[PDB]
Amino acid sequence: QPTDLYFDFLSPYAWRGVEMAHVLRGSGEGFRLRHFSLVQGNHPQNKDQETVQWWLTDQPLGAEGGSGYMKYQRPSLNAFLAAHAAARQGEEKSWAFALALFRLHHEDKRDLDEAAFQDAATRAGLDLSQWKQDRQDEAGLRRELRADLEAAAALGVFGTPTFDLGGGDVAYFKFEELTRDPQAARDLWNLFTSTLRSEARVATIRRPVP
Amino acid sequence: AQPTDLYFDFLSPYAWRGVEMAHVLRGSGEGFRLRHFSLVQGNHPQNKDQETVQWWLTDQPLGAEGGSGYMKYQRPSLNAFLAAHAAARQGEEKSWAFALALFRLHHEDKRDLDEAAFQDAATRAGLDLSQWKQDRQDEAGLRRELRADLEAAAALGVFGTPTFDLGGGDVAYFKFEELTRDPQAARDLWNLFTSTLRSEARVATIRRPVP
Repeated sequence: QPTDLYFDFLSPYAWRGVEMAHVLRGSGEGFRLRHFSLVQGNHPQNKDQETVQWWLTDQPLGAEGGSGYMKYQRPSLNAFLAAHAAARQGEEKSWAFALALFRLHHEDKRDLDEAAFQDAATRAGLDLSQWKQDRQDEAGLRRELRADLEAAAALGVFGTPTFDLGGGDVAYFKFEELTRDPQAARDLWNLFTSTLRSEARVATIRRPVP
Repeated sequence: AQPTDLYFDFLSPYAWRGVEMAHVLRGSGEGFRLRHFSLVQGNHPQNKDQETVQWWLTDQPLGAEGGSGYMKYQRPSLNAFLAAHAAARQGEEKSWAFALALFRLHHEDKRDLDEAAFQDAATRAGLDLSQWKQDRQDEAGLRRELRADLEAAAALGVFGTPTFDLGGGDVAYFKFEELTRDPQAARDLWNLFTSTLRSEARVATIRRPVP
């Protein structure tokens, strides 16, 4: 069973996690990409709530603003839906689109906007007619995304990237340096999985901020 | 020098486990220095989202009671810290002996952090009791020592216990659930922690959510 990897395109930490997981696939590690919304997770309506009160997937994609709007809500929702539309063309195209859009945003420093989604679709080699047709199915894409957001909420996910190894071992994995060299990625992953499988039951390793 | 600084609060069973692991590793070649960080001060509403500490545990009367919730641990934790500073005036080995004795009284025997516990920890640690009594009379000096620890912790951004400062800018909270005293298992656990903090990937956080 593949490790579930919860990500948000907004996050450079999620970017580095997905890059490392992509390299690790080449070494035999299985990953399934799933979505967690930082905007939803951080919403004041959801703070200290046992049940989610505000869902990203309930929000209209019209003009930004209005009551309860939070910064990066529209671009992150749009990016997630575009990624679900891409994933309707299969697993490899899903990875290719997600990696492309991450790199456009974090390496090329482009906004998560329509031009960036179109460019990510080109780089992923999507069937553009099928992709347009799926993006017209906004309601269906929202239902897919909500299922990811629900699964993340059941685990208590609070940041990106969060890895669910199975067996009850789930953790946020925040690192600062892009790690794409294969042996460096394998070593980093071994440290993560060793921490979560330790019989000491390590719950947190966390640097403060001086 | 080069020991790892270990910030703890007697209130915390996570701090207890961290101190027990470090204590057994002292025999495997690892140096550690015990320092204090107050969880009550860290979680005080007046210090919330403040870059400058606004409320110090060391400014509070010895007999003062905190408010409800976690703040109620103000009095036991302040008194426990000062008793530990008094013990540490008898040297490094007596300091570890007193700190471990008091941790074990609180977390293994389930005793309150109260005067009977401080006395029993002093006897269990083999302190010179007349010297300990004399040092405990120096309330102002013990408060100055504690305040210096709390200042060092605040400069690093310490927020939880146990927090280990490896030097070289590598500092982290290390929270684990299972008591780990076996020398072999403690070495394995510590190597996970130091490998995480020294990795060139610059790992900042590994953290389980709560389902």
